[PDB]
Amino acid sequence: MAYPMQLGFQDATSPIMEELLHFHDHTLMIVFLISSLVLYIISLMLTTKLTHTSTMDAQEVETIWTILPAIILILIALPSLRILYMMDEINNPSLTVKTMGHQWYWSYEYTDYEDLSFDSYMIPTSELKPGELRLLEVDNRVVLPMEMTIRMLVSSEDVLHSWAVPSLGLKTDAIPGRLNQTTLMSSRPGLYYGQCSEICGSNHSFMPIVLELVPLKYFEKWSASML
Amino acid sequence: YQTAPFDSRFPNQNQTRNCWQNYLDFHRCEKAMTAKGGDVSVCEWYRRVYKSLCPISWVSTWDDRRAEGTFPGKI
Amino acid sequence: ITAKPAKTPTSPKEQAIGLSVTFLSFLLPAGWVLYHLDNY
Amino acid sequence: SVVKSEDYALPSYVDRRDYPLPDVAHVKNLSASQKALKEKEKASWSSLSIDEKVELYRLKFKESFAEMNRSTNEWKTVVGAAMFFIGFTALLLIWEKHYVYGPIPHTFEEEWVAKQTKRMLDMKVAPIQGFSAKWDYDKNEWK
Amino acid sequence: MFINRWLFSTNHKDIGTLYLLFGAWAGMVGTALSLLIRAELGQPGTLLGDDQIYNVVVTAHAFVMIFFMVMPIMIGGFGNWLVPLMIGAPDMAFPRMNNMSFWLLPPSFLLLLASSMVEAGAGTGWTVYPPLAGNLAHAGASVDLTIFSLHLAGVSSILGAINFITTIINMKPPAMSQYQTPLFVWSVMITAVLLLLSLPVLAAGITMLLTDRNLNTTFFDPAGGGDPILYQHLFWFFGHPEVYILILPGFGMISHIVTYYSGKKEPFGYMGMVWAMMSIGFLGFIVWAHHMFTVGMDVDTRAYFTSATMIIAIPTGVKVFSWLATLHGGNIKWSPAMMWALGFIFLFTVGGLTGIVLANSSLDIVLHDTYYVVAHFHYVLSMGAVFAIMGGFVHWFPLFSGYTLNDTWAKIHFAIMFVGVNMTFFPQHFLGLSGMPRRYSDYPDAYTMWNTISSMGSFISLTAVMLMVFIIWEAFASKREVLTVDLTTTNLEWLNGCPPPYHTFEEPTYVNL
Amino acid sequence: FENRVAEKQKLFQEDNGLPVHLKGGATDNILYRVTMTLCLGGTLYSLYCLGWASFP
Amino acid sequence: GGGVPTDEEQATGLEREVMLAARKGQDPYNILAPKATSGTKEDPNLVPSITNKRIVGCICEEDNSTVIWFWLHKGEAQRCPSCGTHYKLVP
Amino acid sequence: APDFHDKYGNAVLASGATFCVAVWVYMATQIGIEWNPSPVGRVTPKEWR
Amino acid sequence: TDEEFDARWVTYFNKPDIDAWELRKGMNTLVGYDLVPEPKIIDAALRACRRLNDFASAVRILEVVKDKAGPHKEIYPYVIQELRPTLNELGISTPEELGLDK
Amino acid sequence: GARTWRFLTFGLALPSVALCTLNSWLHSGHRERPAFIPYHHLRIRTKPFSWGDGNHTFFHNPRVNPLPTGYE
Amino acid sequence: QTHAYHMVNPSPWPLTGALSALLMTSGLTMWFHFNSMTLLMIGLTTNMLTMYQWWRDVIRESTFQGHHTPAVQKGLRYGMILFIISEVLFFTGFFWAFYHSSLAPTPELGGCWPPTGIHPLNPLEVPLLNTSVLLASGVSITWAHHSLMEGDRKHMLQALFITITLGVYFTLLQASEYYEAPFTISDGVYGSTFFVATGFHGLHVIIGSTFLIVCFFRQLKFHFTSNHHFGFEAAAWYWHFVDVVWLFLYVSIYWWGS
Amino acid sequence: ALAKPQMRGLLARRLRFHIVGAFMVSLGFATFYKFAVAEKRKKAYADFYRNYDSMKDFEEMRKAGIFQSA
Amino acid sequence: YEEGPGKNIPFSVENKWRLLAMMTLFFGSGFAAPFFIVRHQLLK
Ligand code: HEA
Ligand SMILES: CCCCC/C=C\C/C=C/C/C=C\C/C=C\CCCC(=O)O[C@H](COC(=O)CCCCCCCCCCCCCCCCC)COP(=O)(O)OCCN
Ligand SMILES: CCCCCC/C=C\CCCCCCCCCC(=O)O[C@H](COC(=O)CCCCCCCCCCCCCCC)COP(=O)(O)OC[C@@H](O)CO
Ligand SMILES: CCCCCCCCCCO[C@@H]1O[C@H](CO)[C@@H](O[C@H]2O[C@H](CO)[C@@H](O)[C@H](O)[C@H]2O)[C@H](O)[C@H]1O
Ligand code: CUA
Ligand SMILES: [O-][O-]
Ligand SMILES: [Cu+2]
Ligand SMILES: [Mg+2]
Ligand code: NA
Ligand SMILES: [Zn+2]
Repeated sequence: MAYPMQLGFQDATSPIMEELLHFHDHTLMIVFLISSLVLYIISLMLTTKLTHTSTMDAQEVETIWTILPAIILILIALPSLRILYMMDEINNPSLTVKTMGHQWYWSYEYTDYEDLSFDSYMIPTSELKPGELRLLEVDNRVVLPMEMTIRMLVSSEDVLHSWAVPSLGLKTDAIPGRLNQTTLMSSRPGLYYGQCSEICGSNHSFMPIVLELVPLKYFEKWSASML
Repeated sequence: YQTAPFDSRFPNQNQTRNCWQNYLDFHRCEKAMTAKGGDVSVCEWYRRVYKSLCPISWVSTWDDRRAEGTFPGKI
Repeated sequence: ITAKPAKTPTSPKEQAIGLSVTFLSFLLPAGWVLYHLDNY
Repeated sequence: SVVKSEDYALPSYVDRRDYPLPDVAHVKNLSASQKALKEKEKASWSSLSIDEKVELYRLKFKESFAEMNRSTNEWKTVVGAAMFFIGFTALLLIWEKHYVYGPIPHTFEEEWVAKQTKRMLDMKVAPIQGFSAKWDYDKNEWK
Repeated sequence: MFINRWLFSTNHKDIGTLYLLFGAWAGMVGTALSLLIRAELGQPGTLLGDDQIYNVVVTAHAFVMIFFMVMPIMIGGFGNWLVPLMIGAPDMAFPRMNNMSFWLLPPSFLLLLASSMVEAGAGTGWTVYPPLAGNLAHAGASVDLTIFSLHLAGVSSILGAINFITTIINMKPPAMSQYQTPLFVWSVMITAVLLLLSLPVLAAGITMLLTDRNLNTTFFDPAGGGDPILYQHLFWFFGHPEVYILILPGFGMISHIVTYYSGKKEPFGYMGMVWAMMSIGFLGFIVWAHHMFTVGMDVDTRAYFTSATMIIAIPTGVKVFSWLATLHGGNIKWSPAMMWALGFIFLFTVGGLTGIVLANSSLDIVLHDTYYVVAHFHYVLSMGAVFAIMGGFVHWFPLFSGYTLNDTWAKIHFAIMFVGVNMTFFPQHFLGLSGMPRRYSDYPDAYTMWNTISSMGSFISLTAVMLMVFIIWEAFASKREVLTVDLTTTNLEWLNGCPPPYHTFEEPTYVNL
Repeated sequence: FENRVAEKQKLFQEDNGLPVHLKGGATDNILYRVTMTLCLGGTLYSLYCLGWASFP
Repeated sequence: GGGVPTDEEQATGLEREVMLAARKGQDPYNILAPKATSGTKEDPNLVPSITNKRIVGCICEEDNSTVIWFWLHKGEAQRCPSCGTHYKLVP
Repeated sequence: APDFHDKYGNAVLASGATFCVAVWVYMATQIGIEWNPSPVGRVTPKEWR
Repeated sequence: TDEEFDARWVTYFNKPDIDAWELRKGMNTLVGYDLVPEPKIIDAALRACRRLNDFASAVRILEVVKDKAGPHKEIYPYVIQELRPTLNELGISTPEELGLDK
Repeated sequence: GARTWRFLTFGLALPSVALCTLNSWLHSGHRERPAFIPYHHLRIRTKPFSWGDGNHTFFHNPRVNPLPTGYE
Repeated sequence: QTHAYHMVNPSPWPLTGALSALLMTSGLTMWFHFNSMTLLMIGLTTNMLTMYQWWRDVIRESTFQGHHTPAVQKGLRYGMILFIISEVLFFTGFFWAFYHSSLAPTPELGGCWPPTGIHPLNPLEVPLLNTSVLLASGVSITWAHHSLMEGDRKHMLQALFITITLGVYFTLLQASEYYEAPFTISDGVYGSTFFVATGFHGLHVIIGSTFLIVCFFRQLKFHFTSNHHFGFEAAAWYWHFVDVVWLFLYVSIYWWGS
Repeated sequence: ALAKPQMRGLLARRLRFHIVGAFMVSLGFATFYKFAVAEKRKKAYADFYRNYDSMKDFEEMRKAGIFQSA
Repeated sequence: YEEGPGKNIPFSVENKWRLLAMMTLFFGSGFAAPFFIVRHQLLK
């Protein structure tokens, strides 16, 4: 999760989110450099009493205007598209979990072996336990095995929602009649939070996601205990 | 069996038809096997795959409709 | 641009009046609603 | 030299450092003495007095380059007034806080935040750079 | 007389005036809605109610700012006043139909306010996606009144686009080619072509929504074999062109303002400016699914939309660098309108650049439906479209009215609004990178500092809006009548005096070949 | 039928100061008054219907 | 097989004025672009007007995108402020 | 002749700056706004379980 | 070339029957360029002013030489130095001698 | 010319209409209605229609358009 | 003036048109949610009055007052082309919805097109007849146009009457096909696409037929000259548009979609 | 007497000089930013994971009481 | 119709205090409306 006065991304929990951090660093360096250059040139154009007001020839300078931006966009698109295809690559998941959005809570189905399903609701503020996070905790966490490739399938049984976990680089819309796939692989155990990311009515702000990453053996005993 | 494997027929984020096809395949195999008094165990792979991928409410709805006579897929 | 001097000059005091009336026309009605939110 | 609204389609006078010789003289009507001065200007300019030369300048032009290019104190008014109105804005924010906003959630109480901070460190929130990375788990203190 | 002039108008300048008054009033409604959003957000917890009242305010904020403030001011107001004057035309092609484009807007706005008054309002987002906007999750009249409001706004703009394109094509002096028309005029014609092609697709989509809600169709309802994602494609096929519609007239104004206050006779690189606007217009039709990177489309589709969206930076760059080259060597007049335009060049550049970050699908996964999007679009809207509107308003106010503003007051106004909008939106980049979602009435506690600061900036912008009303009052109060305007030889709209007569160009210009 | 366009050209070009929507004579005024009465009356009725629909 | 009126027969108002003027090679309603003279003081461009001033636009060189605009007044020929081309009003 | 700025500019700049600083410092510090700064280097963590 | 440019402008101002419109068009065009005009061009323009009995425009031309130099404070005093013989011959007072730099 | 387009109207276009009118006349007459099956993707009702009893389509034909509960 | 453009007399019809749009939209809201047709019927009535008086005044301005110079007529040509382009893009949305749903039929339909339980019309029966009818009407209106250009009153009237008759035949055939169709607008996305796309096209046929009828009565009254008849040109351009939309509906929905 | 100064092209000379200066500064900033941000981040992640023990981290979390499942 | 400054507008600028009232009502009504709509929605 986010921490107070945060400026940038949540720390990466997955290799793909690591990749997104370094791609963002690359792209933000370009954004800074172009913004700074435009501001500097504005200041340069506005700080001289020297004048030249007769017609100026444009075609020389428009070659620079267009080629250098074109090269910059190629230098953004190459790593961008490398990551887009890395995300898409065939990976062989160990586990499939489904999530169904609802107004206003998430359900989870783990149906590779046994009929395991449950609802996951926000903890009301007035019920938080000392040290728990307002608007982010849920009664029943999405327990999952660490260090394993997981297939998440996302749908909805009512309006649109969208199932997000920033520190894993995940956001997949929850659309009724559709079954969207993403892959999740945590490098670490822990608790990883996210929030509904498509306007869905009265309690959109209040249907969070908590993943609870643990070793396979604990996941297996939890799974058995939830039947 | 751990979960449903990658299927080159359905390589994209939209997995709806993967769920649907495996549900159809299971029920078509089940009808074929029951008709001759064959063995439904031969249909098991499709059962495990659709159970892995398919939302419980989609399976429940489709099962209701097959019983009601309103299932719109061919079995 | 060039222009004539004002046909009807608006003195500092008159500008204070206009500015104060303008601001109050925005602030009082919104202020009244937001003050009374709990009541609603 | 009085400029009239109904003159808008006629050539006009401008002081602009980029248009040094405008389309008309600043003063078109001449008194008897000014008519005599424009006659004298047809003779050697060495015979014109400094005053006469300044008067000829002032018939042709309104402001000199130095006058038209002068700096002003306007920045002080602009900056000070903008700061005034930004300060006025804080009054609206004080009003809002006092009359509109109720208490914020109990999770911002000091003891809650101290417990929440420990639990974030126990779950290793942002342990590479953002948050737990700044805690020394060996010394039990912030780095 | 009063009815005949102001309700029965066939005059481009009076209709322009009506649009500017309507847009000004709509700006106040939009500013109030903005303040409600930032009052809700300005401390943790709940101020007004749950996300339904909140997103009614957010949804109405966007519709009012876009359809009732920016479009009416830029196209209806500056367009009607300036276009005929800049081509020497005696009025628009269809001067009576022009009046109906204006009069459709009060009823459109009435339907929007009715939508918020009945039931629980349309808390849908300005995108109006189903199924939240459908008859189960939004039962009752609110969303249908919203649809009808967009129908009337749409008809208004389509008829206006027909009017502009016809006027610009057909009513120039016979010697004037399209390549001798001012850049503002080009910006309007291109905007009008975008309107013509995009609005009818929105109309189709929202009509499908209406029929799903009222006639038992299932375009967007999977139970009938429909697809909520189809509505997204139809809305965005409009909505991407729509943001180019919102900016293009602004780019035209900026070109005029920068040229004027640089003391230049012409913008740098005229034909490159024309090329850049038509390229932006064209590219703007082939990129819409960059609003859909998280819906589940195929990877190759996401790779295409990433790449086609980024391409837009090339023509847009030519414009920015050409504005800089127009300043270059200028005799710079530090007017209030120049300050607005210099703010626009820089702040629009920053917003455009954050749009380029968003164009990357892989990174958009994490940025989508967060405040990073909200930061991008308010840099190009509150610091771009609005900065061009303010620059054009203070530059042309003496034309329209015959009166001068107090330049010192107008510089104060710029300075306050500059601080307020940056304070409001700069911190929203941090909120978005750190994962704050869009359309939330409340946030986890970690997001408090930047939400607080952003709400304080919204109050500074409120002070600027109140001050602008005073400034307009002071100009009409004082009656400083314009005398001489510089650079009329390259600014035809001023050559008839301030304000120009009711009828201009009754005798057309003489232009030879 | 006979070509009576010339007689309508004379009527609509009469130098009587009337706008084109009223230049055909008294029938035009009647149809204008009916149109504008239904529009303005209907608009007031729409506003009444909003007041009604704005409460439960 | 007849019975459809012609423009000669039935055109009226301004439309008829434009059609009769075109037959005579005259352009009182400014449909055509005027052809330039050499534009010297001896051979100025002649600018018709129904009043004592008219706006000129000067495209100084072929394919310039910038048009130079000014009022031309009854009296002595005036010059384009950009290229010095002469124009003279003919009311 | 001295204009408005020559006469009042210094006073407007000094009074404006002084007012602005004082009222923003008051609003920031004296009325119970919760800024929610970083706990890093500020908060002593406390047992919660 | 620079010499060709300067010669065109000297020739322009040296036309014996240059009229007032031509004097103003010349100076208003020249000050659009990225240069401070060479003394030889200014000498020719000042002599045009004399033929046109226009003392004030001669003074204004000296002001616009100073203005076109911008922050390069060395240029104007150099140009005045080079023009002193012509200023003395024609009785042209500088802006500074007239107090018009205040 | 007019003469050529009249020749096309009476020699090609209207004969074609007459042949298609014949073709339709010949293949008209009521085809047997298919068994009613209450498929969930058909006979959609998410809101009553704003006419009649709310449950009849605008050009309801009792012979061929079953209600959600079957043929009338 | 010494230009050739039309300065229009101040007019009430823009405001009555705008108010008619408020009354129709608020009236449809009242009908859909408050069980009442009153506002809607007032709006439709005011809309019809507005359209009648506005286009009446355009006829007065042009046939009777001579304001349509060549420059004004050229503007009206651009205006009508641009209006038809906007109408093309409106139908493009409905074709996009049709191809979206039929190219990727969802499991609810049976995963097939046409859906399970849909029995399409035979495209070789009344839909083929409707195709011959609108194509024939394109031939007849082209005859009418050439008759008018050639100064032939009687043949213009005959050809335009035949064109209108065919438009009315199409409308009556389509009304019968709607009543006989065993599927309805509530029959999922097949019924939705079919009836909304063909139904907007039917409305356009009715609008185009009405426009042709106005041209018929204007021709009866000798308004058009052999060289000046833009209302007839515009009606013919609109009518070709209606035919082309039908050909795309026929190939897409009735034939390929069957 | 005063020397003849450069009189021609002063605006263009100023522009050339400052655009080169802006290029040289942009290169300096890309080097700083590579070092202060991008490489810093690559090194922070590489250093964190080099000897990272996921099971030890889990045991710390478990013993702190954070989990529902452990 | 009246021409010139102050006459090509649908509102009077003849008296700057009547104008201030009219401008106050005009801009103030638009800015107040969303607050009264919120009030209306809260009182249901
Ligand atoms: C005026 C309004 C406007 C404008 C003009 C733009 C312009 C652009 N926008 Fe923006 N955008 C919005 C208004 C606007 N946008 C709105 C309202 C939304 C939210 C919709 C909603 O969901 O409600 C949004 C959403 C949005 C998205 C979707 C993000 C999401 O929902 O996850 C994306 C995706 O690519 C995007 C991209 C762009 C790009 C690349 C541009 C480009 O046109 C920018 C081009 C400009 C430049 C690049 C700067 C100038 C260039 C240079 C100085 C040259 C050198 C530069 C480079 C080499 C890079 N916009
Ligand atoms: C001969 C063919 C011509 C048909 C026209 C006849 C009557 C109504 C007018 C239709 C206008 C066109 C489209 C509107 C939407 C739907 C109607 C579609 C065509 C039609 O008539 O469809 C019927 C349903 O009508 C229904 O629901 C009735 C619906 C009546 C109210 C429609 C609501 C209006 C929609 C708003 C229009 C918005 C447009 C905005 C313009 C855009 C801004 C630029 C089909 O009958 P059925 O019994 O379901 O099936 C037949 C079974 N035997
Ligand atoms: C149940 C159905 C209800 C729905 C409402 C609509 C119903 C009917 C509308 C039918 C359209 C009738 C239009 C009549 C126009 C008559 C005026 C006209 O045709 O005017 C002409 C100009 O054209 C012009 O304005 C051209 C004007 C053309 C525009 C018309 C196009 C249709 C607009 C329809 C509205 C859109 C609805 C779309 C739904 C999504 C006049 O110039 P000429 O002909 O050259 O004459 C002069 C000569 O005499 C000189 O010698
Ligand atoms: C987002 C835009 C809004 C920005 C904030 C506006 C700032 C507020 C301006 C003042 O508004 C007023 O505030 C008063 C309080 O100061 C209220 O009086 C209320 O409070 C008084 C003090 O208790 C009582 O005497 C009154 O009866 C009572 O109505 C009054 O109604 C309200 O109009
Ligand atoms: Cu669920 Cu937002
Ligand atoms: O739409 O950016
Ligand atoms: Cu977009
Ligand atoms: Mg989304
Ligand atoms: Na809140
Ligand atoms: Zn010229």
